[PDB]
Amino acid sequence: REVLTGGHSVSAPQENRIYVMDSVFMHLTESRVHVYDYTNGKFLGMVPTAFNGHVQVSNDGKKIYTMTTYHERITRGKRSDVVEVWDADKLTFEKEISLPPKRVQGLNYDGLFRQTTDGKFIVLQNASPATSIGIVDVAKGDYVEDVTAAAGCWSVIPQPNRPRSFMTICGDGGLLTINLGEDGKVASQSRSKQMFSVKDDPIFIAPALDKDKAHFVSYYGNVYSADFSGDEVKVDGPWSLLNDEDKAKNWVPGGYNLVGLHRASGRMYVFMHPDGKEGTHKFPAAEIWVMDTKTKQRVARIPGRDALSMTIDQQRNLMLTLDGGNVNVYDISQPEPKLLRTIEGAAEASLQVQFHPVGGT
Amino acid sequence: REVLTGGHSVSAPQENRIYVMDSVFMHLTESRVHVYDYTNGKFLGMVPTAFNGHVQVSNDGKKIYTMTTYHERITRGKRSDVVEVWDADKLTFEKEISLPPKRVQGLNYDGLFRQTTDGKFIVLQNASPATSIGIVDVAKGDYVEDVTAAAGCWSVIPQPNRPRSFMTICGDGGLLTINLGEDGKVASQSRSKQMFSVKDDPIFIAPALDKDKAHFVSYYGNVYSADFSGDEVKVDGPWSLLNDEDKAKNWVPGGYNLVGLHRASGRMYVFMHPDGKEGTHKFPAAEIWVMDTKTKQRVARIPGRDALSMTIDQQRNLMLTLDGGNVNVYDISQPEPKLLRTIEGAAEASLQVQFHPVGG
Amino acid sequence: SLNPDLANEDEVNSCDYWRHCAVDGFLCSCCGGTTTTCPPGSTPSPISWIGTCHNPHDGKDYLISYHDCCGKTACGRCQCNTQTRERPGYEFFLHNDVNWCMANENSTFHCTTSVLVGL
Amino acid sequence: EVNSCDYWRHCAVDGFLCSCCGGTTTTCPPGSTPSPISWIGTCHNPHDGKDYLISYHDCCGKTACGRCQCNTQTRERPGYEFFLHNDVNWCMANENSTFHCTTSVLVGL
Ligand SMILES: NCCc1c[nH]c2ccccc12
Ligand SMILES: NCCc1c[nH]c2ccccc12
Repeated sequence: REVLTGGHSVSAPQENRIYVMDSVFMHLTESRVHVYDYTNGKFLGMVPTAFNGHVQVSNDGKKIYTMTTYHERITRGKRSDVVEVWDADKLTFEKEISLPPKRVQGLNYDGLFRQTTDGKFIVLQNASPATSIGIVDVAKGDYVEDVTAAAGCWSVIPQPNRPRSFMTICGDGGLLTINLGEDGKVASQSRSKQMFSVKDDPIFIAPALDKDKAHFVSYYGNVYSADFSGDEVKVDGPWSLLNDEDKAKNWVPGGYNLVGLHRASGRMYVFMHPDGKEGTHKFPAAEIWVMDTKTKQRVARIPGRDALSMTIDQQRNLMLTLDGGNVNVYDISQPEPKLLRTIEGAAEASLQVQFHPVGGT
Repeated sequence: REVLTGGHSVSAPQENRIYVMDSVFMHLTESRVHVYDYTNGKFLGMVPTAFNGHVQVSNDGKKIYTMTTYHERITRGKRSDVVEVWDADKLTFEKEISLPPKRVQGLNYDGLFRQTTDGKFIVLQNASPATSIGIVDVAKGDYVEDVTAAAGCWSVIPQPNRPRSFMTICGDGGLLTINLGEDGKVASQSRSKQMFSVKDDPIFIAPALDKDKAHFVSYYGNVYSADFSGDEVKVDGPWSLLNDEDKAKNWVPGGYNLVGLHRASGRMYVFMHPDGKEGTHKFPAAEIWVMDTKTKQRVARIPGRDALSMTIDQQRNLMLTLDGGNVNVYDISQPEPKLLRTIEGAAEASLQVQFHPVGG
Repeated sequence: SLNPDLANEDEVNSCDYWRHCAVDGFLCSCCGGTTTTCPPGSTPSPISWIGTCHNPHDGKDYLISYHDCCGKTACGRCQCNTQTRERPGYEFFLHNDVNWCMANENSTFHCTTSVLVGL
Repeated sequence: EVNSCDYWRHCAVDGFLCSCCGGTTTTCPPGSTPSPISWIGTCHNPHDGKDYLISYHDCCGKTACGRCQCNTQTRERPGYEFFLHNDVNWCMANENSTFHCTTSVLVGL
């Protein structure tokens, strides 16, 4: 009567999909991506990612990229670090791209595994523990070479106003910009002036990323900016997120992927908690603050639902937040966010959620 | 100035150690063995066992044997089914033994991964899904025999009174006995008469194993026995675990590794629950019943603590029970078991616990 | 009652649904598939354990085939462990304590289901 | 007290305490290998009132211990100050990079 079949595509359209990167820290060799429909909370499928997987969706929306580590016998034998290309609609494996055995192993900050604006290169963090940036040529299915200029730096911030350029944060408190050639090798580079004091006002690595600038928040609740509208990056700050009352109750940022920018309005979203002191920079959000980056004033504050990470969709005016296991969906078309729903049990140990891309040319 | 070091041995003596096989069913590719001290509940170490590991300790107490499956890329690529030999004191990997890609993938019943009494051969269940028994020669590190005569049978019951003999339960309701030669190849075999009706009174596979006989309980609370004091196994039963009051409340056995035998007394331990009916054969224990296998009568009953699996240590007169996550330790030196302690959170999803062997 | 796709999703996703009477695993219908389709990127087992379940809606008894979907790691959702008419491994194809993905190209178990074979 | 996340020496542990895993504060559980490299934390000793350097070496080559998970962040800094950073696997350069548990090794003042 009935016959069980495979070969099926994900049941909901791409524009409904989100990706919850479950580290499964208790069993970190069985990390996976959980695919959910944000419109109704339905579980749609998953992609296995072995030991401490990282994930992104191709800018064109067609493929899912994962990065992971295998060994021949898991806890012994030869190491293979790889990028894998998966079909986004069938959730099937297509291609493995070999990496040098030094891809970053760590929690899922966005900037560890990114791509150029044009989608042509995957750009990833290496640590041996010496740091460099790895470049993967998507068309060729090849590793290009290490960006050794990025030694002593950390994380990848693509420049959305150029096809194959990105920046990284360096130990001198400035930014290194890398411009790739068509072959994925470094064509040119430049280093900014000092943006922030590493000792006195360290910044969180997560950018609030606009098309031609990026903002960063600090451990003490200051904001720094990098303008890359020109070939040379211009840096500024600090300004404070905090008014007098805020300072009196020691409000400071905290989380992992803890900020976001709504590009059309210039609204910046930040997880914040009171009673800040040394050691609280990864505390869950007591609140989300919504800052106008032009006026440099807060325009809203709402309950944080113990969130640690977020992401913003520019095309549908949404923000997702994530507390490690549950995902909250917000409408951010107005200054005050509105909670639409919560997806309970989306992961066991996730610090990263991402939308399936829509548009974005 | 302190220095971090490796290379250390397990901190408690072998005689204190138990092995909790955690399937981690929610993340079955990261199954593992957790090693505990039963005397105080201390976590001593662990052995990773990849996808659905099985485990046993060598009869001489020196090594841990695991059985598992790998693939080149876990969820794709070539399959490798293996036995691994680990040092018991250092909890380090020593050797891989290749198996054909048909080792049983399934929950951890004892009888799926055993060894001969003399410790020279590992005896494991295969399913392709056609069933056969595989023989690994420990000294050589090789898979040496595939017992296809055991097709249609399931699980391995070693005979403790012979060096390289074991039995398996067959679809005819009888037992097939295999006697291995010193090369690990079949030297002789025999089939018993029908012991139980497969259709009308199926038995649980878990034996209550004595030196020269084994007892089995059925889905309806009967007991069957296999006497292997001779070369030919003699079979008998049923006798009922149940008296008339028991029958009125529909008591039946339930669990996985659900029975055990205290050899010095002949006491058999069985997990039981009331309100039995079709489909309740894996229900947690409401009670543990203690049966005198010579008089064929119950002697005691105690609360079951929702246990599912057990094991017995003869020389220290102990019984462990396991509910999936927690291990209960009992003194069984007297007919009524006495609860000594509970080890909470020993596993996420375990249906098998075993003592370190101390007899040599 | 014979067509889960027409039924209430919460009804078919329950361990108590009549046709799930010997399921041991995660229901595929909670894992991005349906009762009769593997979630994307998982492969049906060509072999299975079997048995009958009683349909209380129409009063008839049906042959059910419990195929797994394979080659992805554990789904983790809607775990069931029902045992009506289930028997040990000496009645192998009635037995559900084994991985029915055991003969697939990749034996990693993702989810299970209950395929209606016939009366 | 050493098995508690609040023990003073554990002020920048992000991981499972090896002392709950069959090891000790300064020795890996059997069959796991120490990382040669580590992040460092500066922790306040509540007895003498002085700050000490604590080297957080991971133990490697076995799967996650799962016991006594801690996430403390005193003086911890992001990956642009790499050896003060604890959101990475300090087993990254071992023969096998699978992370088992973390030790808290006192270096000195
Ligand atoms: N030292 C702990 C680093 C860590 C936190 N979460 C993770 C996930 C994957 C790998 C490392 C981590
Ligand atoms: N059909 C599920 C079989 C099963 C139950 N527990 C297990 C543990 C490991 C492998 C299979 C199983």
